[PDB]
Amino acid sequence: VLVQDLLHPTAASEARKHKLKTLVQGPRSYFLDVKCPGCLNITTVFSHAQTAVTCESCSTILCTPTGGKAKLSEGTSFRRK
Amino acid sequence: MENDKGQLVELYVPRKCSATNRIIKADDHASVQINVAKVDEEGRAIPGEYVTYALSGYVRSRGESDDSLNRLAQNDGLLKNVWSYSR
Amino acid sequence: MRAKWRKKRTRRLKRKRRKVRARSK
Amino acid sequence: GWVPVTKLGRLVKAGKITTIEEIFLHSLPVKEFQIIDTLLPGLQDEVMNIKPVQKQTRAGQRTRFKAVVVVGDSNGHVGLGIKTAKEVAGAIRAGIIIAKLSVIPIRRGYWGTNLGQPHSLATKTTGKCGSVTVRLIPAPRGSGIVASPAVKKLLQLAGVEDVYTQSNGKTRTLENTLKAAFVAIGNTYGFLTPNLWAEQPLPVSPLDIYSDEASAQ
Amino acid sequence: GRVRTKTVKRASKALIERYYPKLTLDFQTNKRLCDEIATIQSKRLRNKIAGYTTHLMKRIQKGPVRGISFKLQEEERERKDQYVPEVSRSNGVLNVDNQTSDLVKSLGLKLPLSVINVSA
Amino acid sequence: TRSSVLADALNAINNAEKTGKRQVLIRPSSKVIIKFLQVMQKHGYIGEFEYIDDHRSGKIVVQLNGRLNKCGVISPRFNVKIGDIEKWTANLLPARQFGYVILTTSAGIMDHEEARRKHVSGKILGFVY
Amino acid sequence: PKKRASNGRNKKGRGHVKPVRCVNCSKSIPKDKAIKRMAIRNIVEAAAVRDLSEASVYPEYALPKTYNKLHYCVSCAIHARIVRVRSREDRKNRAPP
Amino acid sequence: SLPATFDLTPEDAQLLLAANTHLGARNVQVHQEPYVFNARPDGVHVINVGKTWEKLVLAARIIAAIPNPEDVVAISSRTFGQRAVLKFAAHTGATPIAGRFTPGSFTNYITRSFKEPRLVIVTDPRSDAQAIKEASYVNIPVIALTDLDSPSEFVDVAIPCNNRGKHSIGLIWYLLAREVLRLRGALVDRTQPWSIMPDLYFYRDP
Amino acid sequence: GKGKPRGLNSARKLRVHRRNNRWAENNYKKRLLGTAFKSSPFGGSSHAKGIVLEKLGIESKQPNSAIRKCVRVQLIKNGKKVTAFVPNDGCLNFVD
RNA sequence: AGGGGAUCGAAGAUGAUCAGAUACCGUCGUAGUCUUAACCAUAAACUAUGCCGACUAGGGAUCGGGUGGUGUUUUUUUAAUGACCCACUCGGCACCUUACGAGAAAUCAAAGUCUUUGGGUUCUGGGGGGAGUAUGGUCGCAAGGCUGAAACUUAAAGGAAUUG
Ligand SMILES: [Mg+2]
Ligand SMILES: [Mg+2]
Ligand SMILES: [Mg+2]
Ligand SMILES: [Mg+2]
Ligand SMILES: [Mg+2]
Ligand SMILES: [Mg+2]
Ligand SMILES: [Mg+2]
Ligand SMILES: [Mg+2]
Ligand SMILES: [Mg+2]
Ligand SMILES: [Mg+2]
Ligand SMILES: [Mg+2]
Ligand SMILES: [Mg+2]
Ligand SMILES: [Mg+2]
Ligand SMILES: [Mg+2]
Ligand SMILES: [Mg+2]
Ligand SMILES: [Mg+2]
Ligand SMILES: [Mg+2]
Ligand SMILES: [Zn+2]
Ligand SMILES: [Zn+2]
Repeated sequence: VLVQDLLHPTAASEARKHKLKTLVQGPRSYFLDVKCPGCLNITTVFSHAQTAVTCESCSTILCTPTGGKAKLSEGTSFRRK
Repeated sequence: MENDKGQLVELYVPRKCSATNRIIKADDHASVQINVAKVDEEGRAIPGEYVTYALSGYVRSRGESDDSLNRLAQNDGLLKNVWSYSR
Repeated sequence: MRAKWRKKRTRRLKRKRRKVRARSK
Repeated sequence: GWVPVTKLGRLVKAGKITTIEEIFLHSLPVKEFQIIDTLLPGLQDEVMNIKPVQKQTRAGQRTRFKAVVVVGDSNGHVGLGIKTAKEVAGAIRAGIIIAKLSVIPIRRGYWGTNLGQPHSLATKTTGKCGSVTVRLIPAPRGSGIVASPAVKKLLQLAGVEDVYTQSNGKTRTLENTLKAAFVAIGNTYGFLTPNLWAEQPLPVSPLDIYSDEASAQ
Repeated sequence: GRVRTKTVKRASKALIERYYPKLTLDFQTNKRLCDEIATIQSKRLRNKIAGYTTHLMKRIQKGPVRGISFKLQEEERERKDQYVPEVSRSNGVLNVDNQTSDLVKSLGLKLPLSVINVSA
Repeated sequence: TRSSVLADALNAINNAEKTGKRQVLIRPSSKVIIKFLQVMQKHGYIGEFEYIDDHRSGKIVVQLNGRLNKCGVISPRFNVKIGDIEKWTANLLPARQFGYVILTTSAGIMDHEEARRKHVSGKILGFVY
Repeated sequence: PKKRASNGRNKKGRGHVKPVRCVNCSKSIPKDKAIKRMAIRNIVEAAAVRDLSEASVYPEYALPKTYNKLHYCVSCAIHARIVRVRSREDRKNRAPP
Repeated sequence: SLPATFDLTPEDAQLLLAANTHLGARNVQVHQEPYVFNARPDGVHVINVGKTWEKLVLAARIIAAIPNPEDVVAISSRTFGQRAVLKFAAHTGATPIAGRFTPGSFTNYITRSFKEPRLVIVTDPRSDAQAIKEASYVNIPVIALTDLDSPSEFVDVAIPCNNRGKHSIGLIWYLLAREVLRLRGALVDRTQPWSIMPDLYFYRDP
Repeated sequence: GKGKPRGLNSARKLRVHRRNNRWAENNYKKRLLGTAFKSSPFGGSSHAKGIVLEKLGIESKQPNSAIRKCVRVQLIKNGKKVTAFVPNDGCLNFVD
């Protein structure tokens, strides 16, 4: 306060801010690869869903939508990228 | 504030905040001049020999006196850690 | 007089000049 | 016989401080008029306006008298003193002393050329007090003090030669208007013109230099 | 109500202030003191005074009384000063918090270690 | 909705000064804002600034000292006719000896003195002291 | 001029509450302005509690008080109950006692 | 300008965590404090007492710096701080003020409480608040014992402590006196654990 | 900015608006209505000459007590009838 | 204009009170009070405070959404849930303390960033009374709504704070 660095602010206080009031705005959602070991391949899923995403071959499930991040379905794995 | 031919006219060139560089005018009887003493080899405070800073009443009024002091002294050489330019 | 009874005072007053004027329409 | 209390009063009579410009430099709060008396003996007074006030009391009225005085030289030092006693001389007495104490300095300048000896102001300047805004405006030489008799006599004692003034609000209530023109010229040394952008070293406090040569007994 | 006015209490205060040695728990000599030592215009006022500078004196001897300080107190308090011999290095090791220790680690060096958790 | 984008930048700067601060993040920047920030900087009233680059309209961090009292914007860019410039600075500058009215001419955003030296005129932007 | 920030009493984000009736004088008053107290008191009283149990069946019985919420009308609230009138400051103080 | 061994030492860090000077205020937490160091959970904040040390240095580094050591003034109406200030005063120059401040002491010559100092050291700007005010009427610099919730208005140089009680204020006030002497004055070399016991300073009983 | 459009083309609004509020000025309204010429005993002119009808004895207002000695005059150019004051001690003796 | 008409209850009639008492208090109780179809368009319809945008300062609660957690409580076999807790973050209804700042003041995070006077825009006021009166227009079944003057009079009317 009174004198500080607006240009190079701490990673953490930037971290806790709203996604629109960061120094340069960016998302804070992500994508994942999801499995349900009946199948061998992996659909790519967005962290926020709206659409209850179905798998490639089997009419199984995967996740349900919510207010924000999707609730992933029961027996599943996930990596992030 | 010179004149026609050189010649320093108009008296009293005032002090100045080391925090804000605003003028520290006369009736600002709320400002302060802090003398920090110069030390030597093993303690010993060398009487009459200071590093000094002047802080406008406004600044101390706003509470910014202890943060702005930190910054001044630290980056002048008499603190290390304590202060952080970023937040 | 109470502001509102003065409003009523003249309301009547207007309705009477309303009456009286009609006499000669 | 003086006998001064306060470190600052002592250092003054002790002739260790020669001028108030010093006092102002370090903003040293005054508390003993004799300071500004020996520091500034060219001071001439002027009782600007006297008016009766009155208060009711659970047994009697009470009309004491307000008196408003302006002291100064005419070389850049003014003072605005306002005191109410139940006698006029009394109120004039205390008023002058309060006006001594209040003595602030004035920055003065050049309308617009570098010539010989400041005659006008450094900038445009406002003072407000109550509802009256007095506004002081730099003016060419020989313009004069363009102002009502009261403000003019205050600006003259102030040492100003040529200035334009403008006022707002209920000017008739003198008490606030002078207190406004006061702030108005009391504001000339808070204004950062570029010529003051120069950085000075930051002088040592007369309190520390003659530290011993002050102090109690 | 025998509540003593200010002037009586005012004067008693001042007398204790500057003539504590001389005076006593005895009005009768406190009286005689006041003659030699103070100017008063009436017998009654002197007695009314001395009796109280007495009382004031009689309860200084057991605790101070606000308002009167003959500075002998302020320095009696100075040589009445001391205590301790046991301090607060026993037993074992300065117990710290989880982060108090991280605080140590992050700036310094050696300290005896003792960690505790805590709960809601 | 957002009207003069120059307005907000100027204003934010002034309040940063008034609160005794040393920086302002301003948003959303513009050619005109830089060219203005540029003229202040040329004459001491601020430090260096920095265009940050959200892929939008931009942000600017301004570093300022305290030499500055006020930097306003003239909300309708009135036309000024080489003679009226006298009357402008006279109205909104503290003394004849310093301070600048900055404006916009066919030959660029320039303070009134460079404006007088190049002998061009145009519209009026804002001012600095 | 204005002499309360709550104005009348307790109404911000609405525009129309709804009226209740004074328990004392039946004057309508906006419920949010109402001025209310719970009249929880025992069914019996002071002395009766002994002479109660004495001439009753069951061991000490149980005892079940009465509970009714009282709405007063300012004028009524002031004329007797919770009110006094407080200084220009003590006024502000919302804390009960 | 950094000395060499005026680093925060082992014995000192030991000294502090027994007094619990790193135990800062709860939920309550004035904006003007980066003197923090990670939130201990269950509502307590830990204090970077390295800085505490480093601030204490400046405190001394300016206390000693005043041509006459007796127009340096210690204040404390906090009973916990009265036993200390008198003891800080004792060792150093310093006139003290324990108990009631009594207003009009800095303005107003006409009082018998009248002081006029070149510096102020205060243990709780909440309780001493009067003094912090009065100083600002008259160009006096102020030193302060500050917690995480203490007002920072008109105090320059904080010393981050724990006015929650116990030994800290005593400890801090002891170290103050300790270092001002290890400056220009009647002290000595390195470690120099100093004769005088820290429990000397400390509110008494019952 | 409060009210007044600051725009660079808003001249027409700005003028009209003034036009409107000039009417709240007592002298501007008087001038344009021609209250002078319409109402008002004198023609608009500075003086006017009439004939004396009766000598009156107007009693003053409070807190004054007096009889104020005036004349009802019928303006020549006008016929309009008007009561006028006859100043200074006597003078009511001059008229008839 | 139909219905409905428990209740309370303009009007009216009463019993008392009063010097009087067309009232206050008590009784009777028409219209009304509710509802459908249609009118009317006004309230201190009030936050007596236009809307959009920016900036300027601290604090604890709470309402909705979200995110984070080897948090608590729910037992079953751990979870899954839900409720709770703790930190943050948007957007709400508000209170607290300060006040750099503003005001004639009371007070005001706007009523601030205004003689250092300009982001955009709408509306209204220009001493008091006359008077929201006269008049014309217009809307309405009406009651009345909107628009809305002058002559003449007058030195104050008014606001906030103080002491009585
Ligand atoms: Mg007929
Ligand atoms: Mg006069
Ligand atoms: Mg009232
Ligand atoms: Mg409503
Ligand atoms: Mg009108
Ligand atoms: Mg006649
Ligand atoms: Mg003719
Ligand atoms: Mg019915
Ligand atoms: Mg009846
Ligand atoms: Mg009857
Ligand atoms: Mg009747
Ligand atoms: Mg209306
Ligand atoms: Mg309301
Ligand atoms: Mg807030
Ligand atoms: Mg969760
Ligand atoms: Mg009169
Ligand atoms: Mg009033
Ligand atoms: Zn699948
Ligand atoms: Zn009631």
